[PDB]
Amino acid sequence: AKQSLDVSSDRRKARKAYFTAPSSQRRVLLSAPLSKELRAQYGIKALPIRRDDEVLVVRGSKKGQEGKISSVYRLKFAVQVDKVTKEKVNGASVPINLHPSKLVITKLHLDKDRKALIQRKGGKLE
Amino acid sequence: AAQKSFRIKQKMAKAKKQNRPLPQWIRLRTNNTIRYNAKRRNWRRTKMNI
Amino acid sequence: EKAGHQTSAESWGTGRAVARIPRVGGGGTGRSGQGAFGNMCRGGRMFAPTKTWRKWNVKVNHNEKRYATASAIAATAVASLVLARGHRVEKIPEIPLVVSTDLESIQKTKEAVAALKAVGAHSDLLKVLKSKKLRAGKGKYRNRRWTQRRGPLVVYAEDNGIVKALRNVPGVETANVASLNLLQLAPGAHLGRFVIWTEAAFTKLD
Amino acid sequence: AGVKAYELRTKSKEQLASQLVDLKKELAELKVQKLSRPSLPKIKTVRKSIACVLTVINEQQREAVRQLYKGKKYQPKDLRAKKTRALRRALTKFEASQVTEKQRKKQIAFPQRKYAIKA
Amino acid sequence: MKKVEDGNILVFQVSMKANKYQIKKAVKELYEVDVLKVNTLVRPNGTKKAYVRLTADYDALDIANRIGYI
Amino acid sequence: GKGTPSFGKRHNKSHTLCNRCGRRSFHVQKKTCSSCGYPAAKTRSYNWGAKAKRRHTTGTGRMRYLKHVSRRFKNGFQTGSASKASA
RNA sequence: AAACUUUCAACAACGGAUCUCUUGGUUCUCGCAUCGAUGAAGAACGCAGCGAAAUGCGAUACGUAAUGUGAAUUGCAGAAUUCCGUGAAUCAUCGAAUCUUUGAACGCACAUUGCGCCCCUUGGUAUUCCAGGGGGCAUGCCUGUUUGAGCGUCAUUU
RNA sequence: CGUGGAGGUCAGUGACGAAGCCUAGACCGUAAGGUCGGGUCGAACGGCCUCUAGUGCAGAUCUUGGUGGUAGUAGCAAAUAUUCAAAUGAGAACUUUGAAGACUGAAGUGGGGAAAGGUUCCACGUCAACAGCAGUUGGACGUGGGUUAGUCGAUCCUAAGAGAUGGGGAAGCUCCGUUUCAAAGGCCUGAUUUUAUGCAGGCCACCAUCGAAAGGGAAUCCGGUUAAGAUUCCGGAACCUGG
RNA sequence: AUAUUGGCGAGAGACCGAUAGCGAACAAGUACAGUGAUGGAAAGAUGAAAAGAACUUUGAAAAGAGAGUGAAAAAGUACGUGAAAUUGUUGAAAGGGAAGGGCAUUUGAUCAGACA
Ligand SMILES: [Mg+2]
Ligand SMILES: [Mg+2]
Ligand SMILES: [Mg+2]
Ligand SMILES: [Mg+2]
Ligand SMILES: [Mg+2]
Ligand SMILES: [Mg+2]
Ligand SMILES: [Mg+2]
Ligand SMILES: [Mg+2]
Ligand SMILES: [Mg+2]
Ligand SMILES: [Mg+2]
Ligand SMILES: [Mg+2]
Ligand SMILES: [Mg+2]
Ligand SMILES: [Mg+2]
Ligand SMILES: [Mg+2]
Ligand SMILES: [Mg+2]
Ligand SMILES: [Mg+2]
Ligand SMILES: [Mg+2]
Ligand SMILES: [Mg+2]
Ligand SMILES: [Mg+2]
Ligand SMILES: [Mg+2]
Ligand SMILES: [Mg+2]
Ligand SMILES: [Mg+2]
Ligand SMILES: [Mg+2]
Ligand SMILES: [Mg+2]
Ligand SMILES: [Mg+2]
Ligand SMILES: [Mg+2]
Ligand SMILES: [Mg+2]
Ligand SMILES: [Mg+2]
Ligand SMILES: [Mg+2]
Ligand SMILES: [Mg+2]
Ligand SMILES: [Mg+2]
Ligand SMILES: [Mg+2]
Ligand SMILES: [Mg+2]
Ligand SMILES: [Mg+2]
Ligand SMILES: [Mg+2]
Ligand SMILES: [Mg+2]
Ligand SMILES: [Mg+2]
Ligand SMILES: [Mg+2]
Ligand SMILES: [Mg+2]
Ligand SMILES: [Mg+2]
Ligand SMILES: [Mg+2]
Ligand SMILES: [Mg+2]
Ligand SMILES: [Mg+2]
Ligand SMILES: [Mg+2]
Ligand SMILES: [Mg+2]
Ligand SMILES: [Mg+2]
Ligand SMILES: [Mg+2]
Ligand SMILES: [Mg+2]
Ligand SMILES: [Mg+2]
Ligand SMILES: [Mg+2]
Ligand SMILES: [Mg+2]
Ligand SMILES: [Mg+2]
Ligand SMILES: [Mg+2]
Ligand SMILES: [Mg+2]
Ligand SMILES: [Mg+2]
Ligand SMILES: [Mg+2]
Ligand SMILES: [Mg+2]
Ligand SMILES: [Mg+2]
Ligand SMILES: [Mg+2]
Ligand SMILES: [Mg+2]
Ligand SMILES: [Mg+2]
Ligand SMILES: [Mg+2]
Ligand SMILES: [Mg+2]
Ligand SMILES: [Mg+2]
Ligand SMILES: [Mg+2]
Ligand SMILES: [Mg+2]
Ligand SMILES: [Mg+2]
Ligand SMILES: [Mg+2]
Ligand SMILES: [Mg+2]
Ligand SMILES: [Mg+2]
Ligand SMILES: [Mg+2]
Ligand SMILES: [Mg+2]
Ligand SMILES: [Mg+2]
Ligand SMILES: [Mg+2]
Ligand SMILES: [Mg+2]
Ligand SMILES: [Mg+2]
Ligand SMILES: [Mg+2]
Ligand SMILES: [Mg+2]
Ligand SMILES: [Mg+2]
Ligand SMILES: [Mg+2]
Ligand SMILES: [Mg+2]
Ligand SMILES: [Mg+2]
Ligand SMILES: [Mg+2]
Ligand SMILES: [Mg+2]
Ligand SMILES: [Mg+2]
Ligand SMILES: [Mg+2]
Ligand SMILES: [Mg+2]
Ligand SMILES: [Mg+2]
Ligand SMILES: [Mg+2]
Ligand SMILES: [Mg+2]
Ligand SMILES: [Mg+2]
Ligand SMILES: [Mg+2]
Ligand SMILES: [Mg+2]
Ligand SMILES: [Mg+2]
Ligand SMILES: [Mg+2]
Ligand SMILES: [Zn+2]
Repeated sequence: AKQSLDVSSDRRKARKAYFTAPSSQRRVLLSAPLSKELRAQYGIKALPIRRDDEVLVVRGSKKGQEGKISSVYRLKFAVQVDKVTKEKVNGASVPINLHPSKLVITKLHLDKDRKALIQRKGGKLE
Repeated sequence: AAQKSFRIKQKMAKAKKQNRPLPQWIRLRTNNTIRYNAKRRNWRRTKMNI
Repeated sequence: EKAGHQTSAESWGTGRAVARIPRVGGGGTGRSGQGAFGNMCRGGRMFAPTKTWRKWNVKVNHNEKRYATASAIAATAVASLVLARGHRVEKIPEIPLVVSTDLESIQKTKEAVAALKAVGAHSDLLKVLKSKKLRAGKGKYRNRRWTQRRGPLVVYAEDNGIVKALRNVPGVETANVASLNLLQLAPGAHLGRFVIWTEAAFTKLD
Repeated sequence: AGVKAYELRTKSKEQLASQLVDLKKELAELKVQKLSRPSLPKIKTVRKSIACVLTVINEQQREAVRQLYKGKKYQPKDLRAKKTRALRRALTKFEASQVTEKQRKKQIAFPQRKYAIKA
Repeated sequence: MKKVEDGNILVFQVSMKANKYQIKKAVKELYEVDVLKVNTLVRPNGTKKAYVRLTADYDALDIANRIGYI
Repeated sequence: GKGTPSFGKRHNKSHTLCNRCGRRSFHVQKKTCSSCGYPAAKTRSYNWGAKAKRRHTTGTGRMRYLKHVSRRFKNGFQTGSASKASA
C-alpha cells in the first residue's frame, strides 16, 4: 500500500498523467526488460528503450520475431521494429507498433551516457 | 463602406484569410479529431457586425 | 448551488398555447425558449439540491459503544459464530486462538505468513486471494475497483515489527489490544471475527 | 545547420554585425526561392539563426552596461531586479531591523532567556 | 511579371510600416538600381505592394532574374 | 409601418468598435463603450452581472505576464543564471 | 379473390434509448501568499516548409538565450552533420532576452494607422526646408536643486 | 416487489461469452415481479444479511429529443412572352451562340455614386449541398488573380454640439464650468564671433481640444491601355504648395 | 489562536455519469441572436491495430455486385450495443358505418410436463 502523502491512488489522476505525459517522461515509461542473458551480463533488469537497439518480441502475435528498433514512436506510446511489418493488399508495407513491455532487449546500443546509466543503477557491463 | 477606415479594411483582410476550407493534411495527424472547418463564414449567410 | 439557476429566464405566462415554466429569453441559439429552473426541466436545478449541512456523522453513547465492542470481542470465541462468518476455522486447534508473544517481534512478511500458517490461518488466508473480484458497481471507478474477503485479525500488545510484517498480506488486519475496534471485530455488523491473540495481548485484556 | 550561441559569443562585435548581415541576405534570397520551390524548410533554420545572433549582440551589449553600472546608486530601471512591484517598495532589512535607542538598551539588559524545567 | 517585362517595374510585397521614402531607398540599396518613382497600395490581405519603377538606364527584367525569379 | 418597412431604414451605426475591448459597443455620439466603460479609467463591470464578469476576468486572456509569477515565486525570485554540471 | 386496413413475427429501415466506458464535473480536506508606471488584467493585428481553429508566441514571432536530460520529431516533406555528443527533442526546467498596435496608458488626438515639439545622428549643396536611424515631452503629490514673484517683511548701502 | 450506491458473505457468474436488447416459446407468484430457453451482443455482473438515498410515471396547455396521421395534400397562379436551330454535355424547357418574337421606353429593366455589405469583382476548375421545377448555369463550391494619386477624398476649418484644464459641488462612481474669481503662453530678430544659442528690445494676450467622405477648401487634363485598376498606369501636355 | 464559493499547489468522496454532472468531458463563454446592456447552445465511443477495402465488373458519377482486411463488416470514418414511436418487404389471419376488452368453448397454429 501507498504510505506517502505526495503519491496518489486516484485512478483519474493516474490516467491523466499517463496520457498527457511529456515526451521526456514517455522515454522512461517506454521501458523493456533486458534479456535473461543481458540481465546477468549487466546486473540490471530493465531500461528505457532507445532506437538503434536489438530486441525480441516475447508476447503477442509477432511473438518470436526479432529486429532493430527503428523508431521510438513516443507520440503513440509505441515502438517500431525494422523487420516486423504488415504487408498490405496493395503489397505496400507498414510498420507494426509494438509495446516495449512486450519486447525483451537483446543487444543494447551504447553511448557514454548509456553506460553511465547502467552504472547509475549499480550495474556492471562486460 | 466603399471608402473605409484602415481599421475596417484590416479586419476585412483578416476575415478573407480565415475564409478557407480545412487544410486536408491535418486530417491525417495522429489523434486528429477535426473533420472540417466549423467556423466558416459566408457573406450572404451571416453578417460580421463590423 | 448556482446550478440550474444561471439563467435570466422568465415565464411567458399564459395565452401562448404553451406551459408556464420559465423560459430562456433572447434568440438565435436554440437554448432560448427552453424550460428553465424547473426540476423536471433539462438543465433544471434538481428537486431539493443536496446540501453539505446534512448530518453525516452519528453519536453513540460511549457506554453503549463499549457494550457493543465488548459483545463483539465475546463472540470472537464461540466458534460457530466465527465459522458462520466466512472464516475457515474448522481445522484450527482451539478458540480463542492464542499465539506466542514472540509474534510481535517478527520483522519480515514471509516469516509472518509462515507463522499465521502454522497456527492455522492458512485456509483463511487463501480465502482472501481466491476472492478478489472487480467491484460490480459504478463504485469501480471511484477509487474502489476491487473487492475481497476479510482475513484474520492479529491482535498484539506491543508492535515490534508484526504490523509492518503483516501490513501487506491480503486480508489480515492488526490491532493493539488497548484500542480494539467494532468495525473490525464484527465486519459489516456480523459477529465472529477470526482473531489471533498474542499471549501478551490476551492477558492485557483483563 | 544553424549558428551556435557559444561560438557566437567569442566572435567580436563587428563580426556578429556582419554575420547578421550575411544571414539577412541569405534569408532574403531563400525567400525569392521559396516561391518557386514546393517547400523550403531550410528557411526555418536561417531565421532561427538570425534570432540567435541578435540575442547575442544584445546579450553582450547589455552585460557591458550592466557592469559599468555595477555598484552605484541609480542604474537603468531595466537592469534593476524585477521582483514584484510590492516587493520592490518593501522596507529594506536595514530599514526594518531599525530599533530605538531606548528599545535596544532594553533588548540588551533583559533578553529572552533560555531555561528549562525539571530540577 | 508583365509589369517587369513591359513596364520596367519591380513589384515587391513590402513592410506595412514603410513609406514611399523608405521603400525607394531600400530598393536602391538592396539592388544597385535607380528609382524613378514608387507607387504603393494595400493588398486585400493586409500587405503592402510596391510598384517600383526603374529609370531608363536600368532594365527591370535583367534585374529581375539577377535577384533570381522568373 | 412600425414593422418591416421601417426596418428598411436601419443603416447607421450607433456603436462602432471599442479600442479598449474591441466590441462594437463604442457609442459614437456618447463616445463611451457600453461594455467596458472606456474612456473611463476604470473597467465597467457589475456585481449583478456575474456571467458578464466571468466572460472577461483575468485568465480569459493570454496572461502574458501573470502566467509566470508563480514560477518566479516558487524559485524565490532568482536573479542571475544557472551554472553547469556533467553527463 | 386481390388491393386496402389492422394484428403478430423475421429480415431490412428510421431514430438514438439502453448497457458497459470517462484525461470532465461536483463537494470535502491540507499546504501556501506572489498583479500593475520595472506598463497589470483585457483588446486588436500578426508569426509555422505545407494552419482555418484550439494552444503558443511577437518583425529575434508554435519561438531566441541558459540549465537538466540523453536521441528524437513524425500528417508529409526536410536536415542531413545532431548520436562514446557544449547534443536530438511540438522534451522538461527556466534565472537571460525579444516582446507589433493597444490598455490605468503618459506629447495632442483617435469612427483618423491623424497631427506637433525637443535632443543626437545620416543623406539631400542646410542651425532654418525635406528624408532616413536612434533617444525624449501626461497628471497629482513628497524631499531636494535651481530660477523667481509680492511695499508680506528685516537689515544694509551713500 | 423493483432501482442507484455502501458494509459483510457465498473462496458466487463470466471472453468455453458479463451486461444490455429482441422473442403471440417455457415455468413460479393473487400481484409488484421472478426464473429459464433461443437469438443478438461484447466486459463486466449477481444471490443472501445489513446500510443508504437525487429510488419506481401516462397524464402536470410538464422538460429535451425523436416520430406520425394529416399528405404526395394546401400549394409552387402579381410584375404582358415567348419561339426555331446549332454547339456543348452521361444528361439541355432552363447553359453558350445564331435567328426570331417582344419588354423596359431615358421619371429606364440605361449609365454612375452616398449609407451598408466585404471580395459578392475577375479567371480557371466545377455540381454533393444551396438557387421551394431543373441545372452542364450562379452572387454557390474549389483554386488563384485583382483596388497604383503632390492635383479625387480623407487629412485642415469651423456649425449645432461635444469636452480636458486652475477651480467649485459630491460619501463617492463623478457633477458643474470652457475663459470661467488662474502668476495660463510664443513670434520675430537682435546680442555670439570663449559657442552654441544665454540675454537685449518691441511687441501679440488669441486660453485646450474633438465635432462635416453633402458646409468652407491650393493645384490635372485629353488620348491609350486591363480577364478584373484608372482624373491613380502609360503617353503627351499642365498646374499647386514648400524649399 | 479567527475568516476565506478568489489565487498557486496537493490528498480525497457510501457524489454525477454525456437530457446527469459546472453553461462548457469536444477548436465553449465557442457557434449563433441582439443597436446595446446582455442572451447563449447542440455536439464524447470503428477496431488491438487502418489492417480505412488492392484487384475485377456494371455506372457520367455517387455507388452497386464481387474480391479483399479483420476475432467480427450482424464493427465500413453514416462506424460499440443499437430499445420505442414510426416505416418497407415477406409469411399467417380477420374485416356489411370504428377498433380494442370480459366469461366460455369450437377451429388452426404452437408447446411444457408426466408416462415407463
Ligand atoms: Mg531507471
Ligand atoms: Mg500501445
Ligand atoms: Mg440581407
Ligand atoms: Mg441577422
Ligand atoms: Mg439559487
Ligand atoms: Mg399547442
Ligand atoms: Mg443540471
Ligand atoms: Mg449497473
Ligand atoms: Mg463481490
Ligand atoms: Mg535548436
Ligand atoms: Mg527602483
Ligand atoms: Mg525591355
Ligand atoms: Mg495610395
Ligand atoms: Mg428587427
Ligand atoms: Mg444616434
Ligand atoms: Mg458621455
Ligand atoms: Mg483614457
Ligand atoms: Mg434482421
Ligand atoms: Mg450510460
Ligand atoms: Mg474501454
Ligand atoms: Mg474529483
Ligand atoms: Mg487532506
Ligand atoms: Mg477586465
Ligand atoms: Mg500547433
Ligand atoms: Mg516541424
Ligand atoms: Mg550541456
Ligand atoms: Mg517547451
Ligand atoms: Mg524587436
Ligand atoms: Mg490620451
Ligand atoms: Mg500614432
Ligand atoms: Mg521615435
Ligand atoms: Mg519643491
Ligand atoms: Mg530661493
Ligand atoms: Mg426491497
Ligand atoms: Mg438497493
Ligand atoms: Mg444515485
Ligand atoms: Mg412484441
Ligand atoms: Mg422451465
Ligand atoms: Mg445465447
Ligand atoms: Mg449475454
Ligand atoms: Mg471492448
Ligand atoms: Mg435494506
Ligand atoms: Mg426523483
Ligand atoms: Mg402511473
Ligand atoms: Mg411518459
Ligand atoms: Mg396518474
Ligand atoms: Mg409528453
Ligand atoms: Mg415535434
Ligand atoms: Mg413528389
Ligand atoms: Mg395539387
Ligand atoms: Mg395562391
Ligand atoms: Mg413573363
Ligand atoms: Mg423558360
Ligand atoms: Mg438564347
Ligand atoms: Mg414599348
Ligand atoms: Mg414617362
Ligand atoms: Mg430586373
Ligand atoms: Mg459601381
Ligand atoms: Mg455585400
Ligand atoms: Mg480570393
Ligand atoms: Mg462573377
Ligand atoms: Mg447535383
Ligand atoms: Mg444561395
Ligand atoms: Mg431547386
Ligand atoms: Mg437538383
Ligand atoms: Mg470562389
Ligand atoms: Mg483636393
Ligand atoms: Mg495629412
Ligand atoms: Mg466637463
Ligand atoms: Mg476637426
Ligand atoms: Mg470636408
Ligand atoms: Mg466638403
Ligand atoms: Mg481613359
Ligand atoms: Mg493590371
Ligand atoms: Mg470598372
Ligand atoms: Mg501621367
Ligand atoms: Mg515657388
Ligand atoms: Mg476550495
Ligand atoms: Mg484525505
Ligand atoms: Mg451536459
Ligand atoms: Mg441522476
Ligand atoms: Mg448544456
Ligand atoms: Mg473525454
Ligand atoms: Mg452549431
Ligand atoms: Mg466503444
Ligand atoms: Mg455513438
Ligand atoms: Mg478508437
Ligand atoms: Mg461494395
Ligand atoms: Mg475471440
Ligand atoms: Mg460481434
Ligand atoms: Mg460492432
Ligand atoms: Mg470506407
Ligand atoms: Mg452501430
Ligand atoms: Mg395469425
Ligand atoms: Mg380464450
Ligand atoms: Zn470597450
